[PDB]
Amino acid sequence: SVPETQVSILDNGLRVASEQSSHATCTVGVWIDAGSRYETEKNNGAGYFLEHLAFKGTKNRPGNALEKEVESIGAHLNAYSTREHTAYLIKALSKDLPKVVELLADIVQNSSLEDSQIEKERDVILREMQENDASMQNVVFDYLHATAFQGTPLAQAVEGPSENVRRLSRTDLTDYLNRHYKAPRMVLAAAGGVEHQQLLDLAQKHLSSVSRVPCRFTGSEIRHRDDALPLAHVAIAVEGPGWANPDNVTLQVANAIIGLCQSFQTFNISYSDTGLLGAHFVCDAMSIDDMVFFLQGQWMRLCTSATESEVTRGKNILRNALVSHLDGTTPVCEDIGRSLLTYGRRIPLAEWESRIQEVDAQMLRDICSKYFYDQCPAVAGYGPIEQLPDYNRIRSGMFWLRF
Amino acid sequence: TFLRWASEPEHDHRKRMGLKMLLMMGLLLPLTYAMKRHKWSVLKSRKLAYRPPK
Repeated sequence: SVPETQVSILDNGLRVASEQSSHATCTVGVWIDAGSRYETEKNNGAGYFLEHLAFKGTKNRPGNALEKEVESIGAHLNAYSTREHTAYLIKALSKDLPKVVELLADIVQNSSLEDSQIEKERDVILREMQENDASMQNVVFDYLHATAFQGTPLAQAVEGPSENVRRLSRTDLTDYLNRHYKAPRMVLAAAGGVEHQQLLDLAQKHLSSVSRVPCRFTGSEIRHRDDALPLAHVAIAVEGPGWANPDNVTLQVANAIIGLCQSFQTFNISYSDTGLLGAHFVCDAMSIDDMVFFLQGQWMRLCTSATESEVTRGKNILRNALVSHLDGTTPVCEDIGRSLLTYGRRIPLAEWESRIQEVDAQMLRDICSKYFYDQCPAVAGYGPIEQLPDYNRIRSGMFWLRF
Repeated sequence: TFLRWASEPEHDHRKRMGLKMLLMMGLLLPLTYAMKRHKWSVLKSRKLAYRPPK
């Protein structure tokens, strides 16, 4: 009984997708297939710095008058950038649907990058990075990406190195903007109280101008030892399947089974036919090795001794999860934008439920043995990590002598 | 030759054991060296970098 997500396509290739609902406020966003993976180490912070500059005024709406408009209807303006996708989204009322779309049009095209602003946003970005190091789990996940995807464009961070940040100019930005903002790589997603025909007419009216035009995991280890920190963050991952491979669903159930360290989180990060599947835990130094041992045992148990009850529990946790999420308008629009960018279509919740209920214990331990057993992991540690075991002990913990 | 044999009736048998020992050590020494160099490559490639926060 969930309403279907209807997708149309303009000549430009900008797929305009919408999923109407009763709620009177909507989350209209633009999703662009452009991240740090498309950068070539000479413009490693171009997407981040453009994400900073995108709200500082356009040609038609110069400066803060633009954001005065998004204050005037009381709407909320957000943007984010990952290694593969960039999103500019607005939460607003339903009756303010046209102007919001027009605002989004300016943000993607006709944007103005002021040289004055460029210096101010450089100091913002530089400073934030200079303090970003504070967030450990971000440092650990960046270290994990770097050591797992050495030599590839997937190792480099979204923010880029301070070097590039300082060394960036309007023209470079202009390039990234004019290169990675093509209309066939763009989705206009709407969720909530929107009509699809009105949104399609608004996309035809504005946004109809957008121009139309080997990933490798390396089993490795990075250890940033700094003994003055009170807690240690350790992430261990193996290679993921990618977006389009359905056993992701089964792997999600495996994560739902795992769900000793103060904080233990499992992740399945997916990129275009690659990814990182693993666990991040933050712990006191004198516990670290025991955690690792614990964690590896659970993975091998999922490779060898999965039972039906924990599989049923993981399926229930996954169902609830995906359905708990996909609740508010934003979460949904976000799903529409990512689904049109990655799968090329919006997968409905009934298909997700079918793919969940076809998962049993035998195929779960088969897929877990395919992806976890006897695999070389990527390890990233930060903090008092002397008792964190080196690569032979972790690699030996990636299998059992008793199977 | 006979007195020699007398003083060591096992001369022949031993030398056969020594030939088998040389063949087995010629098989086993590079393989154990390869296992050691596998399990020690990890460290022998470790790159250390000092990054004072400065």
